[PDB]
Amino acid sequence: EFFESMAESQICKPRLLINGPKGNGQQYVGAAILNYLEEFNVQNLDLASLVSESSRT
Amino acid sequence: NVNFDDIGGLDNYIDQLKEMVALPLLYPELYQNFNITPPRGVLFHGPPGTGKTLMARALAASCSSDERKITFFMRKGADILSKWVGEAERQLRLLFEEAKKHQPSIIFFDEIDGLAPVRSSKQEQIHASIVSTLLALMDGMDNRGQVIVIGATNRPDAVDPALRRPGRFDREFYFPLPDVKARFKILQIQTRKWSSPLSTNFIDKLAFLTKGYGGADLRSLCTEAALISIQRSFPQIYRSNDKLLVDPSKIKVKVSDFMLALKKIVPSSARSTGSSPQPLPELIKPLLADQLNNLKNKLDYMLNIKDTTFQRNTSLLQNFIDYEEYSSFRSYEFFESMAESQICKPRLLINGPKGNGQQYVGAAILNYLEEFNVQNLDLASLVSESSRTIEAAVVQSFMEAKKRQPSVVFIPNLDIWINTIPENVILVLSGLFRSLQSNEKILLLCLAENLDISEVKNGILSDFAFDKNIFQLHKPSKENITRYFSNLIELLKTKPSDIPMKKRRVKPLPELQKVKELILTPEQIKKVSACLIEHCQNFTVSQLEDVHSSVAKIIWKSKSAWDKTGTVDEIIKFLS
Amino acid sequence: VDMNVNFDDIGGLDNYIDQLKEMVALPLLYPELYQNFNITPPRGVLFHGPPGTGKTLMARALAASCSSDERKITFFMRKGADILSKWVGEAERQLRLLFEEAKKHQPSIIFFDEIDGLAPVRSSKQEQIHASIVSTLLALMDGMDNRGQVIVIGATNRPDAVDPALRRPGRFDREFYFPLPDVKARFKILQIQTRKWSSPLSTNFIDKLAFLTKGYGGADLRSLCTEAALISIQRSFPQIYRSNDKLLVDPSKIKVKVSDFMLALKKIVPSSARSTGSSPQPLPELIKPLLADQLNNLKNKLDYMLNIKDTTFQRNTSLLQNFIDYEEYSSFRSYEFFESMAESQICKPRLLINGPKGNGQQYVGAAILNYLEEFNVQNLDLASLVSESSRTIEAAVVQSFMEAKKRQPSVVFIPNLDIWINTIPENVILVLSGLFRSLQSNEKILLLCLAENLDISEVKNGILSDFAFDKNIFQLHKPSKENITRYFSNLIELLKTKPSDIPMKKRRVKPLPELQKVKELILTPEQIKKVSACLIEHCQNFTVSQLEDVHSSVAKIIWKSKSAWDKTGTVDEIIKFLS
Amino acid sequence: LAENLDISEVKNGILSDFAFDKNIFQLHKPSKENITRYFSNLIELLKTKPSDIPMK
Ligand SMILES: Nc1ncnc2c1ncn2[C@@H]1O[C@H](COP(=O)(O)OP(=O)(O)O)[C@@H](O)[C@H]1O
Ligand SMILES: Nc1ncnc2c1ncn2[C@@H]1O[C@H](COP(=O)(O)OP(=O)(O)O)[C@@H](O)[C@H]1O
Repeated sequence: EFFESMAESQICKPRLLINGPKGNGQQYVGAAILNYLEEFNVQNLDLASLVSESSRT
Repeated sequence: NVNFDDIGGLDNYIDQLKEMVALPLLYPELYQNFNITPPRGVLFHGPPGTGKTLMARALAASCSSDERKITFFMRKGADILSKWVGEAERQLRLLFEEAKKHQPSIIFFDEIDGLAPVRSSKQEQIHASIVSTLLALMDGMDNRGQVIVIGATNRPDAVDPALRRPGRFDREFYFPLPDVKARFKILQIQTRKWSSPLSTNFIDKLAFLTKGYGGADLRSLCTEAALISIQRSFPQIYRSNDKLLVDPSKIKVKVSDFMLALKKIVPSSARSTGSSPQPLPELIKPLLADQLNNLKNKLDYMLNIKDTTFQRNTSLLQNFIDYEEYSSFRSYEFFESMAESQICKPRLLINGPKGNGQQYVGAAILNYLEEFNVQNLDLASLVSESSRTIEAAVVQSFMEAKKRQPSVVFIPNLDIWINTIPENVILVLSGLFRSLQSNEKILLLCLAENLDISEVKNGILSDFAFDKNIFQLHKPSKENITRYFSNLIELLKTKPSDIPMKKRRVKPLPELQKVKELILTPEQIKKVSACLIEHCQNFTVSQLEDVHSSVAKIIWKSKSAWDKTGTVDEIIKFLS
Repeated sequence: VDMNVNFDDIGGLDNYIDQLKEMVALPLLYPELYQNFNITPPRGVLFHGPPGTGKTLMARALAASCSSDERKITFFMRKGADILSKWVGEAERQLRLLFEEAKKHQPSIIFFDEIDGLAPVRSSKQEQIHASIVSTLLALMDGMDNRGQVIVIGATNRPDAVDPALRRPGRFDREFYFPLPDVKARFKILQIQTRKWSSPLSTNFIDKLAFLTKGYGGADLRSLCTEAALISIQRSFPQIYRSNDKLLVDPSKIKVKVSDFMLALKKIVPSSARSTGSSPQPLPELIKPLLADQLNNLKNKLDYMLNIKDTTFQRNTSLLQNFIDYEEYSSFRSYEFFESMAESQICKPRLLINGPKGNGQQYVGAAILNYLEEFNVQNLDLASLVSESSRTIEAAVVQSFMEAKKRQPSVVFIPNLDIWINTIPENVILVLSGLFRSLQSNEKILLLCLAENLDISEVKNGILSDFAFDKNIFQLHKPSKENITRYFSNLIELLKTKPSDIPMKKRRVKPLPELQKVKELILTPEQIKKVSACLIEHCQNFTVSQLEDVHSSVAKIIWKSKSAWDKTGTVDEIIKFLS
Repeated sequence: LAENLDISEVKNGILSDFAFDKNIFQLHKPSKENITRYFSNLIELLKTKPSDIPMK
């Protein structure tokens, strides 16, 4: 209960915002990062994936 | 099969269901004497994996299945309705006549939401005919026979309101997620037919750890723990392609297997949005225990949770079996009117700075109120379902709170809730709360991060009467921060010989038959604590957790080192 | 669902029993009277009302009561839309056979339960499967050939879902509204359900149950009686709930007591509480000293607006009994003139109750709705309008007002008018006002609105100006000194009670038998007077909500020391609280 | 049918294209003779006998 707690307390609030100039290879950086985290469970929140389904708002 | 002893908790419902299925055939003369008919129809509602189907099957195959056998028909709401235009009503009629010929019968409609939903959408008119035929077929006061209709659902407000009347489903039974005692009983039930039954302290700790688990999650946890024990005790039987390496049973399911089963099995309470009801985590407890207890005292004053000597609602059959009865008239209604006169208007508004552990305080408070009917008005709990609008969802949540009287209308993130939730529905909720009687036990719990008080007294929340019941969450004191940052130190002071690392075995796995001291002076510890407290001055829980995580990474990176001078130096450098 | 019921089982619907006799039993025995005028008896009645009012019981009693002589009345009963199958043939073919076999056994009664599913309204899409059923039903019920002595009875929750072509003479010429029983009908139903019991209840206890069961239907009353009997069985012989073998018990000394009915009262929730509107219930006994002084005034005002106590005309509870006990007595100048001058007494029934914030309006509204027992309450509050997500605000308002137009004695109820005129769209109020001004003056549709701190300027020259709230504004003023004195006098009566009086339940010395298987209270009156004075002074110019808060806070203190005999501690705590 | 409808709305407003030019009928309040007949009908109830009233 102590060691699992202290190993699990190593993630506080994982956030990251990659911001750069216009057209500075963001579309490749995102793909490369999502490939680096291939063992995760990626949930895209882009516009194309939300307005694709006409039933759900 | 399943008897009543395979069911954890729900003893109230165990006794109450025996007066409509078991006693009516066992004692025909005590019911014919009063010219009464059993209710004949129940609505089980609750979170998935709580034991509604298990209740039904035990109920059918437990009440005297010797000469007066009770047949059991299992149907699902989505099963009855088909792609045709008259198939499903005919199927319902066939099912009911079939149950009629086998007169003592129990028809179990699992997930009756699909068969008969609420009338707010779904044109093409077939569902209206379905609801009408279900309403007409399950008439409970014309002696259709001895058919008991049991309908299972997640939440009863998703079922057609015409079905929740006498004759149709009479009694509604809430199947909650088990508490500590019920989880203990369920774990004992699941670990009863083992060859090496677990101890009592083991099961107690497991019940403590399994927070936000259901019956199905507990069964899966037990099964996976057993599987891991077989995987570990005799691992040669997997990779070897040879014949049976027979092995007897020295298998003992110990802690290190249940703890992996815990992290591999995900509970069904991890899917619902909002704050899952669970106590404060052991890490943050020193930061928020003292302020939580005060809240409990407040919740113990405005709700009468401790001094509930007149409202001790358990199986009243038990009350009759171990108590005895007693002008004689006044002593009932006078004292009963003066007993509900203590609850006047239960309101509470927890308001603190941003990130001050409100998601923990709300969950802990809800875990305190386990006997209440929590109706979550959270953002994701209303916008998730597309079958209802926000207005209707809020009104139905309020009215289900109103029906099951001990209830808590819970609104996490009130600051967001008063901006992205239109003023119309907020005024509707205000009018609904203004039409309640004072002696109604509906607590309005709200947790807001940096809410303005002028909003409470002059804004749109002015008609909710949050005038005196505003509890202010404040940032933890220096003493609490000292105790919070007193487990990293105990991780800085543990030598690498006590960290559960992995070391390869020098000898290979056998096969069966073919039939120092750590260099860290107390001055360094004192300096580390002094800097760790000086950096965290007037901090919130989120910021303290950030500092805790960033220091724990540093401590754990140098976990095999025996001279912590470098780790202490790095810790002081980061907090500078 | 065939027999063993009769018309003495039915309670509170004596007016419809006479007409059902007039259409079923009377033509059989006297065919010369009907053939004297060359008239055919009305055939087919549509029962509609709140669920659990007695429609199916009424149909079964009709089937089994007129068949007591040697003139059998076969009862063909059809559940709602159970006749349509996956193909296109049997839906009409089976109705054909039903009506032919009804013709064969000429005196017969077809009962379509939940007919709103068998004959839906013609929607935009999915026409065929229900239109092909409605058309054939219309064809057989009023075909060219004489259907015969077949009485068609339909039952529904609401009649608007039945096709209007069915609601036509020759098919459903009579529509019977089954209302929620009043106090007399509830008394009769309770007497009927507790008639076969071995130890009958007293008359005054049944009267008190009838008063306490406001909002219940017939089904709710039956469920309450069943629950009381079950509690009595649990209280007398708990042991049968533990053993799996049939123990030997005696159907004696299992008499039902008041305590069992009281528990069943909390175990049973009525259909009034399931609804989203304000449940009409009397003033709770605690607040009665505070509000009943100014509630009676409202009653008096209502007595002068709806002519409740002056009922000489439109006293139609039962026409047949009226012809039996009363006696008749140019023609126009003796009936039309006096009927017109009697209905000329209701001009425009309106009433706006407006008091300070928290002055017990949710209580006065329920009390008023309880006083108007014979009125049809329609709730226009926000919750009822927004509860049906398929409907719109305007559509719900129009539906409520049109429902109120039929069943003429009715009340359009708008609790929380201050909220209502701020969260409703501006055009809905105009639609409702246009509906109200499109009414005749002599129509008894009372507009009762309760508002908290509503500005009179909004009624004088605002959006509520076209509702005519001129003289019908009643101000709920804050309670006076004597009402507060009575409230806290009841509180003090609770304070000065002995612990031997306060009901603590028991701890039985001996276990239940197995069954054979087959000090002095010290409280000076000076302290009581001091506490009363402090309570009176602290609640100066208080509303009902603040008084209830003070009452609850002091009751917590009093109930804390419910066993202590030295009540000086509770007294000084009470005094310290009010400071 | 309208109550207190300003004619500004009907010769130059939204309803001006419905051609309500000379077809506007004005309902005026009842004159003294009408009120006299109404209240004579009312008073005739005061003159009726208690035994003449259709009290069943
Ligand atoms: N209260 C309980 N006590 C013991 N076991 C339970 C309980 N509730 C659920 N279970 C376990 O979960 C399974 C029941 O699942 P099910 O009845 O389908 O859940 P639900 O009815 O909530 O969908 C059974 O195999 C049973 O072993
Ligand atoms: N007016 C009444 N008089 C006597 N009993 C009634 C009355 N109304 C309802 N009941 C009781 O309620 C029970 C169920 O009524 P039901 O036929 O289900 O009504 P509905 O069809 O309107 O739901 C009946 O068994 C009957 O005993």
